[PDB]
Amino acid sequence: GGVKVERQVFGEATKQPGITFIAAKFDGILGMAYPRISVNNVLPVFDNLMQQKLVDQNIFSFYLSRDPDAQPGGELMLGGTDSKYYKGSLSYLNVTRKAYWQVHLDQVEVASGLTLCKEGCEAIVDTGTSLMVGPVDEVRELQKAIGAVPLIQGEYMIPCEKVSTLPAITLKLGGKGYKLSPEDYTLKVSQAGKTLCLSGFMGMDIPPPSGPLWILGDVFIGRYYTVFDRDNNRVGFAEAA
Amino acid sequence: IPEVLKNYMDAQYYGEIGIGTPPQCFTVVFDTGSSNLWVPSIHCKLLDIACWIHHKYNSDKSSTYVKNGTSFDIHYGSGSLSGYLSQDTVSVPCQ
Repeated sequence: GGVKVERQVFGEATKQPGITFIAAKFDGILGMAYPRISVNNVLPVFDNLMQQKLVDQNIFSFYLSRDPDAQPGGELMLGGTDSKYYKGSLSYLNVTRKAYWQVHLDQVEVASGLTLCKEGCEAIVDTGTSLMVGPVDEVRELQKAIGAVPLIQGEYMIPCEKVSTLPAITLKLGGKGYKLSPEDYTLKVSQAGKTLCLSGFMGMDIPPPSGPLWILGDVFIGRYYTVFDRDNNRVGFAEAA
Repeated sequence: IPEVLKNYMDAQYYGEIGIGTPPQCFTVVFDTGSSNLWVPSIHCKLLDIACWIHHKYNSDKSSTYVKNGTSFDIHYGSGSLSGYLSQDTVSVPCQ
């Protein structure tokens, strides 16, 4: 019981990816980006939900309640923002290209003394990607500064013990600067009783005209209360409470 | 944006929604980088682990469902995700 989006077209998959790609836990995907990137021009749920005027304000938010033992999967709110989810206030950025939830990145600065996206760039807020993705020639340098170790095949490993000492990386958005600590940007894995620490950055080139793009995944979003606003076409961040 | 970089195996933002009347619950990944909704279908081509543990949509059991049938098949990075379009009422959350 919550809301009922009528006349929604969707997809029934008769053949879909394995458990190795989509986990047993998730049955499907519910995209929340603009119609322009919608497969076969199918009007997205939220849009329909907008047309049917089912919510007070055409916006929604994600709170990664990742604090104790809350509900896994974060907390999405359709309709508005909620004070309880943040500390202080939200700061917004205008959406630059109405396809992905794309905006403008000012610059990424690494504690050491390195600066990437030096003259600003494009970045899309993506709750579906985990890694922070960026231009390979650009991120190759970051991987370096944080002292990550490139392996063959692609993973830039980081000694599990050395994590605490890695340089905090700070992205500058809307003139404001959001922080990321190694604990936050260093993805860890555990298998058969052993953990593996590795970098959370991805060196991957997005072929234009959509790319070049920096994809801001959950390594960033899990840290800040994020609001996606369709009425005004902006994205706001606030320290997640 | 390549599907390789997509979580989906450990996505952090998911929740339950419903399709049909009565609503059929499905846990999906709330994904701000895509714009389509899709769930498994009862008419799965193969009886694999995916068709076993996942929840699948059954339109036979839905008073609101409206046929469409436009078949689709995009090569979701690694493989191909295929099925067909269908119309119905979505509920958030489900239960």
